[PDB]
Amino acid sequence: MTTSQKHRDFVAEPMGEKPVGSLAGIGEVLGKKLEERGFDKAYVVLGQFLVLKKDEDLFREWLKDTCGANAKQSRDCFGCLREWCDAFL
Amino acid sequence: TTSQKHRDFVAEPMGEKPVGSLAGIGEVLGKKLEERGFDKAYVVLGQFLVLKKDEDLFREWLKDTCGANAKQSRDCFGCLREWCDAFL
Repeated sequence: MTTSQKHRDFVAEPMGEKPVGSLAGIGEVLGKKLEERGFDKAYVVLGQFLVLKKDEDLFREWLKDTCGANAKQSRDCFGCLREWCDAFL
Repeated sequence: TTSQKHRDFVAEPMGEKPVGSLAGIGEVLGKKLEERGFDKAYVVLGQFLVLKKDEDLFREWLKDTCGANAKQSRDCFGCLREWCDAFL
């Protein structure tokens, strides 16, 4: 396993009301910027992932534009949502 | 109360179900949704979630997007709300 333990913890269970910082790749800096833009719970970011039809490029660009995520942070966030959806959606 | 279409939707993960599997989304509404990019139920779930599950704003969005009447939007909201309570 090459994912983080934080990715593994997120994809292991339904997300419920978990905050946005529970997503892999979303540290405190990115999480605050997301919260300032209304994306305060992980499920709101899932919503954007789903509205973008789970498209990696669109989602990772959206994350970049919205909170300034770098390539690794956006890859990690995407992969965490992608694997959560494969498990639970 | 609820339709069997609702109960069937809320009973299981939606996976790749088409948008027409959502309660209230019939053939006419589904066509309009697909034309606008909402071809699978999970894309409408996405909009529901981006709107923070807000009933008024989601039902208004659905009316504006595909022409859903009050009953159709009520049925579609309720099926997404109950699905989220079970699986999200």
